[PDB]
Amino acid sequence: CAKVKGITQGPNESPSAFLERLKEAYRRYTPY
Repeated sequence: CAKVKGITQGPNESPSAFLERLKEAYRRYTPY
């Protein structure tokens, strides 16, 4: 299905916007 991929990766950013709040915290206490 072409027109219904909204948003695919993350599923409406549902893991990604929580995992980005975790990655700015983990980069405050680990320098890459």
